[PDB]
Amino acid sequence: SEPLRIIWGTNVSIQECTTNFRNFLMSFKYKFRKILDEREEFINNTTDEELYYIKQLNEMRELGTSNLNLDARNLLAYKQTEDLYHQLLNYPQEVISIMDQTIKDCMVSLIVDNNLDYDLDEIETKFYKVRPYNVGSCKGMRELNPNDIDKLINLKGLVLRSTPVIPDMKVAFFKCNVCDHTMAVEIDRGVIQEPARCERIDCNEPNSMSLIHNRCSFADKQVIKLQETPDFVPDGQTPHSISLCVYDELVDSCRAGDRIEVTGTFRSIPIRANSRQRVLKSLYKTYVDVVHVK
Amino acid sequence: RKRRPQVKLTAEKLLSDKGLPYVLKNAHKRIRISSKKNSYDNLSNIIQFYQLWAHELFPKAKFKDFMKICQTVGKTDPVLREYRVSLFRDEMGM
Amino acid sequence: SFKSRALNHVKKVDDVTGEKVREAFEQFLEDFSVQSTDTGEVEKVYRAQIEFMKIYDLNTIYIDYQHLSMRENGALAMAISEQYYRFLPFLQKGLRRVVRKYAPELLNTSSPEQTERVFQISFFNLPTVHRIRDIRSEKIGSLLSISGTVTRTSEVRPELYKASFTCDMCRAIVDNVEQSFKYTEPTFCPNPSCENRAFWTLNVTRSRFLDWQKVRIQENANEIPTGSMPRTLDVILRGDSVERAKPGDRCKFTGVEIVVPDVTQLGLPGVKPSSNSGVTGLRSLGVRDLTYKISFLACHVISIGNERDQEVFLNSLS
Amino acid sequence: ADFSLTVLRARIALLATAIGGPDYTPPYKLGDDCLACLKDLKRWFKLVDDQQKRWDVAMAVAEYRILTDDLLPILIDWENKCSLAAKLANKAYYDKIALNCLQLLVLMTWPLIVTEQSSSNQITLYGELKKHQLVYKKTILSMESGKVLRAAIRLALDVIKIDRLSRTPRDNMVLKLVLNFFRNVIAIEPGEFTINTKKSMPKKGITSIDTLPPNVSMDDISLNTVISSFHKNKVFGFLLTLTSSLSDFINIPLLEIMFYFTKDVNQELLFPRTSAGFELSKLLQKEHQMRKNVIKHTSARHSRFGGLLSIQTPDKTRLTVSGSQALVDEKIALQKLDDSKKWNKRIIKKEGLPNSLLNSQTGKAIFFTESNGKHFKEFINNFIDSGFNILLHSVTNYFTTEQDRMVTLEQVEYLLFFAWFVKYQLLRSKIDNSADIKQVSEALKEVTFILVSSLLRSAYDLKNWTVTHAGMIAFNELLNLVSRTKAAQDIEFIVSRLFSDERIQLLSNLPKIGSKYSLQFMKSCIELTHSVLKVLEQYSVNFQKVQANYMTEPVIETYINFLERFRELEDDSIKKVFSFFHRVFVQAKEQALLFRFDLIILLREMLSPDGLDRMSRSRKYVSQFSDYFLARLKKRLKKSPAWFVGLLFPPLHNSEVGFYQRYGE
DNA sequence: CACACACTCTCCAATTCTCTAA
DNA sequence: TTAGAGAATTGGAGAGTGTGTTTTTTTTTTTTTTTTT
Ligand SMILES: [Zn+2]
Ligand SMILES: [Zn+2]
Repeated sequence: SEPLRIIWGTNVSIQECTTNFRNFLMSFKYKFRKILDEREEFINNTTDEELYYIKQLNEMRELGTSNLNLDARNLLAYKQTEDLYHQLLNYPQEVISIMDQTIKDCMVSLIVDNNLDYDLDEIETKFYKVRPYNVGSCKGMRELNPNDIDKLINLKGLVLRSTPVIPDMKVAFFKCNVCDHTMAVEIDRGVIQEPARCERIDCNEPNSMSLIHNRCSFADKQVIKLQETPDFVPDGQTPHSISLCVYDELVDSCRAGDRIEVTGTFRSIPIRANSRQRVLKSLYKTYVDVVHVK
Repeated sequence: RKRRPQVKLTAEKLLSDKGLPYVLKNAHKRIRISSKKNSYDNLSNIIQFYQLWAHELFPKAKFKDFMKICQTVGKTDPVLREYRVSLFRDEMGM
Repeated sequence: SFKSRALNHVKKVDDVTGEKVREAFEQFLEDFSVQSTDTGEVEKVYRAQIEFMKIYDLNTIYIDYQHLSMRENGALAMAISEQYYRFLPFLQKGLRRVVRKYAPELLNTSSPEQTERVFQISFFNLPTVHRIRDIRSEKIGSLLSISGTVTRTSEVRPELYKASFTCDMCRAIVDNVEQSFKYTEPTFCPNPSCENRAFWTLNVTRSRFLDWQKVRIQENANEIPTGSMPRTLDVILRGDSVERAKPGDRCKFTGVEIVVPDVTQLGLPGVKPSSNSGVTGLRSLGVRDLTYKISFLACHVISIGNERDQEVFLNSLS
Repeated sequence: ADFSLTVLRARIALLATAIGGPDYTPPYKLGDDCLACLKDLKRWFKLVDDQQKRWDVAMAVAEYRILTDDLLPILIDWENKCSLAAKLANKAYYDKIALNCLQLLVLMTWPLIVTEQSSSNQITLYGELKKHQLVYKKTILSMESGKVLRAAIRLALDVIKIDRLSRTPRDNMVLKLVLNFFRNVIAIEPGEFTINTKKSMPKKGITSIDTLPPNVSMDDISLNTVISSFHKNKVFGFLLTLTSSLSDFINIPLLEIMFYFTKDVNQELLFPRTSAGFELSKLLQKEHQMRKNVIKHTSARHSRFGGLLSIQTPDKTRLTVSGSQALVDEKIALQKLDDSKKWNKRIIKKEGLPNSLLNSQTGKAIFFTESNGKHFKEFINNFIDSGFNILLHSVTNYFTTEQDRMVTLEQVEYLLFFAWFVKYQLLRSKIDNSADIKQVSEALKEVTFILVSSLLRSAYDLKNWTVTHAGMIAFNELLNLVSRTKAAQDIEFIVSRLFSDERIQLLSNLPKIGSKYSLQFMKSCIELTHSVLKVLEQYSVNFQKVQANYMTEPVIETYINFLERFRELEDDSIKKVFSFFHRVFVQAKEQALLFRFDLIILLREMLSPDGLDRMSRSRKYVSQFSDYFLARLKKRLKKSPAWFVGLLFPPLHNSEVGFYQRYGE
């Protein structure tokens, strides 16, 4: 009956993913982490009885801030959610996109169901994010291999340098040359899904629709070159390095020469043989797409 | 030799088994209206069923386009008229 | 005989907000009134500036942003700040109507025929200043002020601002052809006898050129938080604002943050594409990527870093 | 041939330098033999453009600037030479060259048209010669601030000073000349672009429509400058005295002027019904609400983030859609799955006249300055209170005689002038109480009702839609007038009785064809039909029978097609449509007539958060209608399951099944 | 060289327009 | 008045033509100027 939503290639249901994560994102007492690792002699009423993510979200609302840090081990600490930790490691791009929206649903429920007096549009307009961290064992940059494509990984390194910030287009803006009508067109996998004709049925002209670069909307991309930490190197040779793309609010987190720990999805992309054709090299450029930096 | 002829809606597709008979079987089960929902969600529950079935019959075309095509074919084809009057004649017979 | 389609300008959609900005800016320029110099008095300072321009034949108007900020609850200053690049054609079209009202001598470059005058609207005195490291794509098309130190300045070069072309196939003329970041010839001949879509020549008498200069600036050597590498920005100066700075100087610029396309990938007349991932799927790109620089387009420039005759000096002092 | 062209340019350039010059002693001096040079240039216009249909002389007289460098300075100096003398109160020679300068101004400013009968050379130069006419209008309105319009009224005063009876026809000609000069200076209007279509489109469309010369802005040509220069040169006071003095020769040029500068002003700007900052603020809050809805549809992470959804469907099979927004919102997923389809069904889409309310966009508005807006409204209020009544009475006589000679341009500029003034004066008398309605009492007189109705009938019968559209507009306004005077209170009954059989069938056929024509045509048919039904309802031949003449599928089709444009409609026009759907649903119980699928999609597309604004008065009654519609649809479906196919297709006409389908036994 | 992209040319059939009889 | 047969125009398949592409760039010698040797 219901057309079920499934993460592609997985047999994982997005409704079950969401309706579990909501019921972790409230009702998680920090007590449960101090059961997971034990130290269970240490349990303190004031912190440990409090609803940890409720307090975090009420702070987010009052500060007017959009990003929730999440130590992934909490997902293992709570009975309903142990399998979601495994989904977060294996299917990051979708599981993070479910968590991002569940935060935004929660932020609204925390004022409208709670019938608290606050500005709704001030929350509806925000792009909320999860930033998951403490995701698993760290690994050597040199220990990466193609089994790891599209998984969360945890790396330690030295920043060599940052590019100056790069504008990445998020919404294209188009104008009809004949009729002055205009459209916001959604960017999808880096391709502009261009219209064939004017959207006004009173105009309907083909090919006359055109792009206006300074009325488009953009995200912030930055490349950090990250070197392997000298503790990890095999002593026969030089350290390696990996490029990483840092995005939106994480841009300029790092100075050159910072030591950092990063959580990101490990990515590979084909690259063009020649800039005038779609002929691609048979071995792919790789980078990490970061979701947290410490 | 030729170019391939265009695939196009016709009773030989539209009357065929996954088709109008599939609508008559499944739709009364899958489409639900209540005043307990807002009108915009009720409209969306109707439109889902027809959008997925139109995608199954004629994935070439968008939903509004498929409706304009169905209007022209039901206006013109005598076999499609005969099928529709046959459905109504059953309900009058009962 | 022909097969032809007539194509009528009246059916263009209007920006209702753009026209409500034009009216609010038009009313501000005449009425604004307030003065405190010498004594508490009314002056209509922007009308007083237009009547000053009428004497000297200057083609720029300076506007203090705090005057916009206090006017009409500041909704006009909010709109001009946040969406400057959308509203600028409406600001210029509003100013033209006010100049037509109070000083119609300025409305041309002012015998042969003398051209349309182009007006550089120069906002200044913003509430807040950004560093080169504070620049973020979220502020594209919005009016900032930027503080930095000049490392280089280019030649003063002519931009082709409004182009005019003649058709080699039929000898017709096309005019007022606006230029984006790339050079742009017309797609269709204006003569309905003519099948042409290419083969255009520029008329260098009738086409109109702005003055233009690139100046490269960097984050100030006292501001860099840890003595790391100095981050840089490309600033574009136009009209009267060219050569107003010098290398090693310290300047405050105000204007829009802009995205500049990498024009070789955009199919520029008679040039090869060059060789990070862009965006694709556009008629003018076909299979290519388009990629983007951040630049600044400055309307006003001020530095923060011998005429030996008494007949000039004693008039120079107050 | 080309030698003939370059010899023509050389001969006219040598005549152009022979007229005169600045003298440099600057004070423009007449050339010796100036009268003979002016008469020779008039001869050149006649003996080439009449005789051979060329336009080449009229083109090349703009190249050598004769209008802007000779004719204008000559008229403006002669105006000063007569103004000074009047304030002191061979001038008989200078009269003749002033007249001939006005003659050449009228010839150079004459409106351009292209037709089947147009020359291969005229159609070549047409789009170019419109640019030189734009330069002439700018220069006439701004050269010494319309002092030439002052010179034109002076040449009219020269014949107004001698009596209505004791005048000669060669002077009534000069009156017509001055009126034709003003109608021309008004109706210089920027040209159409035109493309040759023998060769198909490249990978971009027409990259600029901008039909303007290098030193003209769109504002230098606008009614703002026209109103400014007319008020500063006392033109309105001339037109007002002239239109009152009618107690035949000139009535039709005078109506032409009132049409040419009332045409594109939608009246409602003349009535408002920090203020500009509050108006700007409210509009920015509406654009903010729209961008909030776009932000709610946009990616919370970057373009490359790459999350991929699979949708399970019945027959236990998969589709796939990209993008983080689709994972959580099933409705967005299905919208994206339709958006990506690379097919489009080919659409089907649709003369010598000026751009007007027949042709300009429903949203178009001309932005008067505050002084200009008061100078305009005071002029037309004086004109309505003085001269409209007698002017309409005069031209409606002249055109009730002579109907068959009215080529389509006269027919429009009569019908639209009648409709615009009656609408404006109804609206003034709505807000102001000191406005009389009965000041336009002439509009309901039997001779004018008969003319308007005959003219629309003949245009419909001859299939001349531009005239039927103008007829439908004027008839809709006459109906508004009748309804208002009936509410205020026997001439109402005379006209209301006069349409009982045949005009009823006509006005019922109008919306049935409406779905084949422009948005402005459908809008006019809907406004007319709303007005008719409201009148016939108020009067009660048989309301049930006459409305059943309208309750037919072709009308519902044009109503759905007007409502498809709703994103560019106004709340008034949407309220008219939904009043008619309420009338069909509740008053007729016709409801099967509306159950077709096109309406169901269209309700969703406008009731959506992306559709109508939530704070709009318009959304409230759409939401109410939708609740009743879905209730009756649920009832019909529960009772008769075949309606799921009957809702997908158009209705049947096989008798027994067609009745059962429509009503459910 | 040869193999993709950019761009124009040409033919064919698909759809809508228009007229006639049921 | 509906509905069905015959005439005209537009869309786009697909055939055809034409253009650009590899690509590098430190290294090693010779010189002429500043200054730190
Ligand atoms: Zn358009
Ligand atoms: Zn040409």
